[PDB]
Amino acid sequence: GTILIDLSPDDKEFQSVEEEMQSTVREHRDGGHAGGIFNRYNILKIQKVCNKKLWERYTHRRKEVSEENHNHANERMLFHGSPFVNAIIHKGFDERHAYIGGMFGAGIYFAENSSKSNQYVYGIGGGTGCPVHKDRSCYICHRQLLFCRVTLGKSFLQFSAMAHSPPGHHSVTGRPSVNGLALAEYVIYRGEQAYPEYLITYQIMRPE
Ligand SMILES: COc1ccc(-c2nc3ccccc3c(=O)[nH]2)cc1
Ligand SMILES: [Zn+2]
Repeated sequence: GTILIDLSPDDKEFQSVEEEMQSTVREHRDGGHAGGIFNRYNILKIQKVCNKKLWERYTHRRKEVSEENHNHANERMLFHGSPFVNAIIHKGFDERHAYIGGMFGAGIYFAENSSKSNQYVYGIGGGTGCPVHKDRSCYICHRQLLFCRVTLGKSFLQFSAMAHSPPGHHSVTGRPSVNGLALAEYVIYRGEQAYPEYLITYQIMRPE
């Protein structure tokens, strides 16, 4: 039941999503190994993901979490990169979309930095790169990321360099404790706590 609606580049909604994508690029400690070498993107398309059943699943869980946390869902808009982007937009997030070996346990991981999520587009560690050229820094092939509505509720704070949430919590927050420029990363342990609201198609751009 998913339909994708193209946003016009003239639409304020396109423009605000693009700005969040571009403005949250950073350099990575791997020198570009996983995600490629770039400072910015060429945004090719932004689509709204519309699915009534998946939305209702999200808002149902959101209300449950809100009621467990003094009427505060603690909702964020966060990036998600995954080889399973097509399955997610049609079927919703679930246990098959978890990062089993993640540092905060087996859960579904999201990032404030779009460039962190870009590292996962072709798999963990960038896998073998793009299917066509086997290049993790491919400047030709089209990539996709999701910009997602995520319910954090009461989040367990981990200071740092599917499973269950820690008791009495609805998510985990990975706070960077070494790299002063890194933004936070987040993990949820229930697929119903995220909705894949925007599908963004893009290329990474070669620095000049
Ligand atoms: C095996 O399938 C996987 C594995 C890892 C990820 C993933 N991990 C992240 C970790 C930190 C921040 C963002 C992300 C992120 O956006 N995606 C997605 C699918
Ligand atoms: Zn390629």
